[PDB]
Amino acid sequence: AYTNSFTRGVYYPDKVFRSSVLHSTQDLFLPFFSNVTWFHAIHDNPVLPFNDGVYFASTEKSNIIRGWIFGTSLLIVNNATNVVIKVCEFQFCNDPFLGVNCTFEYVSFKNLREFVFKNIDGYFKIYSKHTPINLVRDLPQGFSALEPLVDLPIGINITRFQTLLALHAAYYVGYLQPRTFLLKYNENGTITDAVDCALDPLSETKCTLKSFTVEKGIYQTSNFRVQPTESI
Amino acid sequence: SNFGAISSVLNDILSRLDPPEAEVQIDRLITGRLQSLQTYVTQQLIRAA
Amino acid sequence: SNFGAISSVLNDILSRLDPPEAEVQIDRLITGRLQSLQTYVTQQLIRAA
Amino acid sequence: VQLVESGGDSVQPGGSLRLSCAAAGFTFSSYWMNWVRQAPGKGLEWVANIKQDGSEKYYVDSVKGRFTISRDNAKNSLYLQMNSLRAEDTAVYYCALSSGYSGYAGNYWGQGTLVTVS
Amino acid sequence: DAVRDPQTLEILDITPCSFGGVSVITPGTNTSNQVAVLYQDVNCTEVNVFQTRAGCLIGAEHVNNSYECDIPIGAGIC
Amino acid sequence: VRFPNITNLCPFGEVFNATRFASVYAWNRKRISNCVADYSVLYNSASFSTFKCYGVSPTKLNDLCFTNVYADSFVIRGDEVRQIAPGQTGKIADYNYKLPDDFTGCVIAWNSNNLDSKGNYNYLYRLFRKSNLKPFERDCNGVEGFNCYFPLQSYGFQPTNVGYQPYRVVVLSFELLHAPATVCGPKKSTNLVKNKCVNFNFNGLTGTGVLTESNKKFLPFQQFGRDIADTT
Amino acid sequence: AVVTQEPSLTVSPGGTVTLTCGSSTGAVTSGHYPYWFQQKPGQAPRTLIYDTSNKHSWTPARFSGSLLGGKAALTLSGARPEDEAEYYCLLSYSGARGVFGGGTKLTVL
Ligand SMILES: *[C@@H]1O[C@H](CO)[C@@H](O)[C@H](O)[C@H]1NC(C)=O
Ligand SMILES: *[C@@H]1O[C@H](CO)[C@@H](O)[C@H](O)[C@H]1NC(C)=O
Ligand SMILES: *[C@@H]1O[C@H](CO)[C@@H](O)[C@H](O)[C@H]1NC(C)=O
Ligand SMILES: *[C@@H]1O[C@H](CO)[C@@H](O)[C@H](O)[C@H]1NC(C)=O
Ligand SMILES: *[C@@H]1O[C@H](CO)[C@@H](O)[C@H](O)[C@H]1NC(C)=O
Ligand SMILES: *[C@@H]1O[C@H](CO)[C@@H](O)[C@H](O)[C@H]1NC(C)=O
Ligand SMILES: *[C@@H]1O[C@H](CO)[C@@H](O)[C@H](O)[C@H]1NC(C)=O
Ligand SMILES: *[C@@H]1O[C@H](CO)[C@@H](O)[C@H](O)[C@H]1NC(C)=O
Ligand SMILES: *[C@@H]1O[C@H](CO)[C@@H](O)[C@H](O)[C@H]1NC(C)=O
Ligand SMILES: *[C@@H]1O[C@H](CO)[C@@H](O)[C@H](O)[C@H]1NC(C)=O
Repeated sequence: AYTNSFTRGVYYPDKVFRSSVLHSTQDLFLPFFSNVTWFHAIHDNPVLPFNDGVYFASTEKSNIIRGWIFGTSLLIVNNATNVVIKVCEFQFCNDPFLGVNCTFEYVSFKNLREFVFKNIDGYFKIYSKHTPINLVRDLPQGFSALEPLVDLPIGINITRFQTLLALHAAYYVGYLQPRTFLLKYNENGTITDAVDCALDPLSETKCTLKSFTVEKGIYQTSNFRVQPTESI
Repeated sequence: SNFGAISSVLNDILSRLDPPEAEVQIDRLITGRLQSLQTYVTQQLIRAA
Repeated sequence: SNFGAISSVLNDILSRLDPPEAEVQIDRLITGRLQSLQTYVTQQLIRAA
Repeated sequence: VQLVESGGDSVQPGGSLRLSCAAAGFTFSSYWMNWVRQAPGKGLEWVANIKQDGSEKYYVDSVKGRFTISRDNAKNSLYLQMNSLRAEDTAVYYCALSSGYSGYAGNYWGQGTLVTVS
Repeated sequence: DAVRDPQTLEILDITPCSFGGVSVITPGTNTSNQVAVLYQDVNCTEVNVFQTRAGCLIGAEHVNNSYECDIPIGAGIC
Repeated sequence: VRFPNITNLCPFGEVFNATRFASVYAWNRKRISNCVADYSVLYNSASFSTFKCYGVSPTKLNDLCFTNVYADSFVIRGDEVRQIAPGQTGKIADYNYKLPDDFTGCVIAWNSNNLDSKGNYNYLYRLFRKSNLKPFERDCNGVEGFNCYFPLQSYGFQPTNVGYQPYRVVVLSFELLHAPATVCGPKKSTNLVKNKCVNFNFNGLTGTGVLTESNKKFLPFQQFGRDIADTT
Repeated sequence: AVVTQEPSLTVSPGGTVTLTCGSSTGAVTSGHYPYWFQQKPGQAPRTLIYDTSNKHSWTPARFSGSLLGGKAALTLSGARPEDEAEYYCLLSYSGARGVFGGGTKLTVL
């Protein structure tokens, strides 16, 4: 099962305040209208690729989704009211779940919880957003940017990850790409819109002109090049 | 723009490097920024015509 | 033209030097070639007038 | 990597005894399989070997014509059979795995099986 | 420009891989988000397709009726 | 001049005067945060064989401050000192300790011939690997033998060995991105004066201008805002 | 098929050791692909050095599979009580018919 990610998967690219401006940046973002795998927890916690970074989102009614495993190890678990983070050689089950050499340790549908997980030069960077929803069938359509919270100096070569569910709640997994986005910051420094510069030719024009409105006419935006298919 | 400099911000170069190294980074910004002014002015002169 | 670079051919710089040195040689070609485009365009703008 | 040898027992001189070694934790048919024996109170004596695919066998001259090596690559094991076993040949026989350049000498060693002749 | 193959001494011309500018033809976004794309100075090969002298135009319908020029493409085509 | 009023001192003594340094193949990464970093001690100390900065000048480290500082602590052979630098290659640079070629910070090292040497074979380096390491990474079917080599090799460090003497090296990696600073130098802050032209310094960020009250909604993680020119 | 060794060596704790081995003919070179083994009482021989100078992962790095003047050797940079063992050398010849030396007993004073 797959769904339409629409315009989800944008986050504040850095820690600088900007307002009333259209800012162009390149980072690992979820491509607009990409295909995100749709998982269910009714009457589904497989090992997934991490690739170059993961977009994760979930919709909750009972707080079933509580954590993640990352590695080829990083373990993040939210058990009731307290978040626990470890990079210990934890003994995992053949099928890990929760019930209803440590180099780092830390201890602290109605609900949409969006996350971004990326690993750059050993740093595991986490962004997130929590917003209320009123929808059971699928991911709600709309736009909001996610904020950075945690950045762990783990040094772990993460290639795969697995989610953790509490057993006696759907979730979505996408992948980030080095896309260029034009981000629209309103008067309060909130990103309210965005253009995925590689989505389609109109988006390319919007990014080229640094505007969300394109006047009537013909615009040169790029250069077509035939790529090599093999080396000789 | 950096123009090859470690930073586009002049104060950040000065606050981080001693003169023997800071001057090199500054020269890069000066050259790049002068090219920008020359470009701007040339365009303004042609446009003015 | 070399513009001070070891070679006018960009691929020959890249195939011979590692980045810490290749970048210097490339910067020389970029600066020289940008000066050429700026000269060309300026002349085209004046000629266009 | 484990080498498990057995077959050592109390036997009579003039008879024969078949010793064996089982490979575990590694591929049998990629390495040479050695036998070394040690009489109590004495140093080590090279006894015999066999090439990875069984096409060639090697013996110390002192056991030549008496000792035979065969193997079964589907059982990951080899057998050393010694005929005309001498009363003087009281020694612990060890299985050793040769993963070196020439295959003539073992790197991994088993525990040894004791052969006593009386 | 060309090389002599080092193993077989025959001469091969080198023609850099087809490339060209890409332009987007659009009515204002106040009216429509539909666009047509022009691949400039290329054939309709490597890239509702209309081949024009200016390049390969994709997404625009070719109409026999002429009209006053609106968004110009080139070589007599608008 | 304004810095966060931190009274904690940075535990550099626990890095430089540590009982033991880790092996180069498994180097330690200590996080330095929420403290006052006096770098004049490390710079003025004559005990160091080298103090080479690739990022900033070593005497500016007291005026400048950082979002974080990481101390990478390990033992190497004296001739391997040259490999710990951006742009370098070699057995250590490629298989044990790789720096970014854009590395910002300082590499500090000294002889431990009169401290660690014995032969002292407790320090391992990677002799064999299939590929090179990523920056800041921390890295024949069961039968070793010819062309089946054990990946680690010890250093025979003896008091009788200069290129073969052991050296203790600490690499200070500085994250200086314009974000909240946690590791700042021994600088006394003063009062802030509004609506007048002043020469200001905020966490190492300097300039001249008038400071006034504002209604800009900076997010909890945003320390600085920027103009079109990328100026503050 | 003759290989000889020094019957025994004694070393003070922390001192060096030079265990030696060689053939009665020619000279020991890498072409003999020399092996050295360590045997403690009640244990099977454990190879420390193979193919002249390659050291095994289970061998303390204090041991070194060097060659001397046409002879094989197993040296130590500083012996410890844990090293009390009989050591054996093995050389190859015209083929895979290796010959062991008499054994060299190493003890710690
Ligand atoms: C998602 O995958 C389905 C096939 O399962 C495909 O039909 C659909 O077009 C894809 N959607 C996107 C946006 O890639
Ligand atoms: C990360 O692990 C994969 C195996 O899952 C391996 O192929 C890859 O080379 C490793 N990355 C690095 C930098 O070693
Ligand atoms: C969460 O689990 C940890 C064990 O890692 C435990 O110490 C902690 O008390 C638990 N918290 C809650 C709220 O259950
Ligand atoms: C911890 O690392 C050491 C090597 O320094 C290793 O021997 C040990 O088995 C590791 N422990 C675990 C639980 O993996
Ligand atoms: C900024 O926040 C205020 C509430 O303090 C709100 O009234 C205003 O509309 C917001 N501005 C924007 C552009 O959303
Ligand atoms: C442009 O859009 C506005 C609505 O925002 C509409 O009132 C106006 O008539 C439109 N103009 C044209 C030419 O379509
Ligand atoms: C495109 O290629 C065809 C041959 O396949 C040729 O007949 C045609 O004229 C070419 N058109 C252009 C614009 O080059
Ligand atoms: C124009 O009319 C001719 C018939 O005279 C027809 O063959 C051709 O396909 C038409 N072209 C278009 C674009 O309608
Ligand atoms: C600075 O000191 C004040 C007390 O005068 C205190 O309330 C504030 O939290 C301190 N700020 C920081 C960053 O430590
Ligand atoms: C390390 O110890 C020496 C005394 O031998 C002292 O002078 C030096 O300041 C200490 N280093 C640090 C970072 O505290």
